[PDB]
Formats: sequence, C-alpha cells, structure tokens
Amino acid sequence: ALTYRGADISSLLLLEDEGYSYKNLNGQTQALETILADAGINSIRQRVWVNPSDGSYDLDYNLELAKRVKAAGMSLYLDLHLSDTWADPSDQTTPSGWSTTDLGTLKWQLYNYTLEVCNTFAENDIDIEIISIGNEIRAGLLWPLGETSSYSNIGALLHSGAWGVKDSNLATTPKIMIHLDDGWSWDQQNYFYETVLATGELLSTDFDYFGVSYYPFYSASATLASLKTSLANLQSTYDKPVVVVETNWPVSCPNPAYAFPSDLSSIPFSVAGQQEFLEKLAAVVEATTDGLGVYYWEPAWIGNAGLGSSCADNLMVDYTTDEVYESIETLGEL
Repeated sequence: ALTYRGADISSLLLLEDEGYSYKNLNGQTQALETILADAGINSIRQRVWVNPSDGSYDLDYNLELAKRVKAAGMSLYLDLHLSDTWADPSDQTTPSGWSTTDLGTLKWQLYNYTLEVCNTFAENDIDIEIISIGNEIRAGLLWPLGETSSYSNIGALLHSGAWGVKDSNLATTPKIMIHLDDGWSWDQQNYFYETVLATGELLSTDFDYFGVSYYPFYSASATLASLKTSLANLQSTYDKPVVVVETNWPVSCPNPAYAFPSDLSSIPFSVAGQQEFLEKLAAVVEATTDGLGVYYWEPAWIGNAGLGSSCADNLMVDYTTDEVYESIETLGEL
C-alpha cells in the first residue's frame, strides 16, 4: 500500500453551501470526507489563498474544512498558493498588501504568514502532515521579486517561508514540500533544484519532500515512463521522498486538445479506465525508492467536471446521481 492515498477536495465547502450532498457506494447520503475515509483515503490536500476578496479558500475556510478532515482521522496537507488567487507557472501574483518592491519586507511577510498560518492550526489543535511553500513554482513565485530572472530571490523566499513553519508552535513541525508542475519532465525538475540550491539561499535541510503534478492531457510527452525516470532521479540525486500531489483521469473525454502519452493510450475513458490508470500510476510510485503516494485532484467538484482540462469529466463522482464511483475504493487501496 502507498504511504499516502489522498485527494484534494478544497471545494467541498462551497459545494455543500450550494445544496450538494454525496451518496456513498450504497446510495446513502453521507459526509464526503467520511465516505473517503472509509474508502481508505489517507490524507486530504487543501489549497490556501492569502487574501481573496471573497474569502474563498482563505484561512477561515481551511480551518472549517480541516476540523472535519481531522474528525475523520485523515492527515492534513496544506497547499499554500502564496497568492490571493490561483497560482501556477503562468501566474504567481503576490498577495494584495504584500511587497512587490522590497525583498526584505517580502521575506518577512512570507515568514510571518507561514508562521501565523501554522500557529493558528496549533491554536485549534490541528496537526499538519505536509505543507508546500507555494504551488507549482517552476516559474518561480511571488512576482516580480521571485521571477526566475533571480533564482537567488526565489531561494531566499523559500527559505523564509520554510523557517516560518519550522519556528511555528506546531507540536510537531510538518513536512515541508516544494511543488513543481510537469513532474514527468526530469530536465525541468532537475534544472529548477540544481539551480536554486546552487545559490546557497535555500538549503537542502530547509525542506523534506518533493511534490509533482502529473496530468496525462496537456502533452503526449507525459508518459508513465518519463515520470518513472524523473521520479527515480529526483529521489536518488537529492535523497528526498517524492509525492504525486495532483493527477486526474477522465471518465469521459470526447475531444482532447492533445494526444495522450503513448503508454497511456490503451486506457479507456470510463470508471474502469480511471481505476486502471491509478493502479498503473501507483505501481510506478510504489516501485520508486521513496515514493510516498498519490493525491487525486478535486474528484468531487460537481459543476467543474472537466476540472480545467480539455476533457469533459475527471470526477470520481457520478455528476447526475451524486453517488461516488467505485474508483474511490481503488484510490483507497493503492
């Protein structure tokens, strides 16, 4: 079994606040987190935004959701976007109110923030298993100070955020993760780490885990073979565990924008395909030296089935009957 078998269900609260309820495999309505817990889901990943004008995914939101994830005995993985909105390689907008002109002030704000976030969970008696300083920061973070035109600045900011959590009041300090997208690409993974560490601004001892996103529908180049190699190299070169923190497989995809990787071309777009992909994906992770696990991204986001992809449906929940799919059980036994 995989050390971590999780899912990111950050949207749960906005959905429930909309009259959405889920039925388990037996047709009985039941708190999604409890359905997942019983199905074997290990941990839950939750995205955190700093100051969204509408409170979406802010700290209050995550505390509400994390109390329930704790209630069900699942571990917690906080995905800090260090932004007021969605952060990715194409957009790393510094939180409103934070500095876009002075790195000293910004390193300080980032340190106080990660520290306050952790201190707030400690106040509520909620442990945090994993915490990522940023989301998919391959193109850096907190622009313009953290643009990749300065891996030195990037290393300084990551170091600062890391120490905010190390210095927090959490009885136990959470595992610190650095998350990059395109996890199947070894050259990009390598280039990023080799570079930022060469600056000496970020130390090997500043973080514990490597986290990578892995999707099959954004490039035929994302074969399981490339991922297996990138995963094995990341681990052997830097000696840190590796986690696939985001992934999806469609139950339906009529017109994909890109061709699916060659070694994934045989898998069907159905619930069974989903089950088959996850197993093939867990095998590669399990076969990797320190492969800790996999997290499915937003399997229950009713209303956003495509989940941003060119495919029609990546959910693990029957969007019509609100009943979870059997693949929920597969994720729970990887």
